[PDB]
Amino acid sequence: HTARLIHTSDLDQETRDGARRMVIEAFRDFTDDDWDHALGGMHALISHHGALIAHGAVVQRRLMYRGPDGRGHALRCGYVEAVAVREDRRGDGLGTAVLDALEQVIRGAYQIGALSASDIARPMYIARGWLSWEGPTSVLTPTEGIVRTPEDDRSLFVLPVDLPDGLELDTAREITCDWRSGDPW
Amino acid sequence: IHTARLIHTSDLDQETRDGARRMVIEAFRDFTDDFTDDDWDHALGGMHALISHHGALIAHGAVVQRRLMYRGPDGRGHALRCGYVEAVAVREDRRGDGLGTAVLDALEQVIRGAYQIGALSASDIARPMYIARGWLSWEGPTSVLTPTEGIVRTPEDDRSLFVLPVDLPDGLELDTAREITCDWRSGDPW
Ligand SMILES: CC(C)(COP(=O)(O)OP(=O)(O)OC[C@H]1O[C@@H](n2cnc3c(N)ncnc32)[C@H](O)[C@@H]1OP(=O)(O)O)[C@@H](O)C(=O)NCCC(=O)NCCS
Ligand SMILES: CC(C)(COP(=O)(O)OP(=O)(O)OC[C@H]1O[C@@H](n2cnc3c(N)ncnc32)[C@H](O)[C@@H]1OP(=O)(O)O)[C@@H](O)C(=O)NCCC(=O)NCCS
Ligand SMILES: CN[C@@H]1[C@@H](O)[C@@H](O[C@@H]2[C@@H](O)[C@H](O[C@H]3OC(CN)=CC[C@H]3N)[C@@H](N)C[C@H]2N)OC[C@]1(C)O
Ligand SMILES: CN[C@@H]1[C@@H](O)[C@@H](O[C@@H]2[C@@H](O)[C@H](O[C@H]3OC(CN)=CC[C@H]3N)[C@@H](N)C[C@H]2N)OC[C@]1(C)O
Repeated sequence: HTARLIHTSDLDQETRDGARRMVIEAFRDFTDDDWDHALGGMHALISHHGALIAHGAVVQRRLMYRGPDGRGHALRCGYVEAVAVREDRRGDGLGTAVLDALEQVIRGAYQIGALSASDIARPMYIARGWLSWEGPTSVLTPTEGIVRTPEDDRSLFVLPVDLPDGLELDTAREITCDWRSGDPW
Repeated sequence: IHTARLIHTSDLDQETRDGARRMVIEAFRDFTDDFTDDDWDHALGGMHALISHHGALIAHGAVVQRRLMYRGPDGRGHALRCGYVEAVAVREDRRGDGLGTAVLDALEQVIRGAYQIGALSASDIARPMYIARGWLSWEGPTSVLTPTEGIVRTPEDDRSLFVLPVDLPDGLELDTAREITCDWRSGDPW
């Protein structure tokens, strides 16, 4: 099982519609906004006989972290969205293949990987070496400043790959994402 | 005719990345480079357009994903998915022969295929080229969404921005006289 990696702009609209239908069904809670969040980066795709059986995406965002010394960091983040395997093909390494391709993008292009894991996905990320975030989560809003996202506490994983020299993340500290509509994480 | 290759940052060999950075720095040339380490860093994370000829990188550009914050004339805020154009450059001795056009042709294919809006901050030099390709001059005040103050004006970026509205949400009126705000990053916000 190997995933193809393709930019959103190189994806035909029928394959985009097909990936979106496969992802909605795999979550059936996956909304229009959740799909919009998966656009603009690299998709990992696995098909069988022109049926999409696995998908994931990694999109560029800024993750804001303030160290104990008070210095702010706006990290180039590869954010993992719309990871899904068709129900009948689960427990066969398709998830592993999707994440191998998305982590290739994260390690090659970003300072840090981040995602907000569904309950069923948690064991996957733990086994791949992703760090659980235990500190409080927030979003930088345009009109209210930093606003706590308590519904997202205890859901975050990070993959520090190329942090600025001398920066080590304390996972008990606050972490902030950039503003978007729908679920910020 | 040269056609630019589109390559994600993650697919570039470190030797190719170092070469592209050195080519772009030289293209923008004091001992203080106009094109800085932060400017190169801003070009990372998205799709590069590369033109190579006989072992020389002769042209580069990149488009990276950002959020562009815009409040419409009805009071409603939008966080648009933006293809932001960085590090566009042609080696000096190859300028005026359509390489810059070929780079922007490739980057615009990315923007139109993946984003709601394109945006860039142009050298006063390059304003005619963007106007001719159908980019719109931003006339209103520019700002940056900071994590410690709120939206902070960026007056050094005023009358530098161009946008390419490719796929705005239904009923969004884009008025270029209004404020526009970028997401926060170190170095030049625009
Ligand atoms: C999450 C999901 C994509 C995983 O797909 P999958 O095909 O079941 O996953 P895989 O078989 O590739 O297994 C992924 C890895 O997790 C491991 N794993 C799975 N369940 C595990 C568990 N309970 N404990 C430890 N490891 C576990 C597997 O061993 C595998 O690692 P390995 O290849 O090293 O053995 C799938 O359950 C799904 O689509 N769910 C619905 C949509 C969803 O919630 N997605 C959220 C994405 S964050
Ligand atoms: C700006 C730059 C990328 C243009 O690339 P180029 O290959 O020289 O330009 P092209 O030949 O593709 O011409 C595209 C347009 O640029 C303009 N232009 C800019 N410099 C030009 C030059 N030296 N000769 C001819 N046209 C030039 C022309 O208006 C042209 O439109 P036209 O072909 O319809 O006449 C390039 O000259 C450069 O690297 N300069 C450094 C500044 C910079 O990097 N800006 C990037 C975005 S702000
Ligand atoms: C309360 N604790 C948590 C609970 O809130 C929830 O976390 C959500 C998480 O899945 C969401 O992301 C996944 O789901 C979808 C579809 N919605 C799209 C992308 C997927 N990566 C994220 N966008 C928002 C999180 N809040 O599940 C895990 C949890 C531990 O139970
Ligand atoms: C106030 N006057 C303005 C003046 O500040 C300047 O704008 C700058 C613009 O070039 C910069 O982008 C270019 O340069 C570099 C290297 N630095 C990288 C990518 C290039 N697209 C942008 N990052 C910041 C802008 N402030 O030129 C236009 C102007 C109107 O004259």
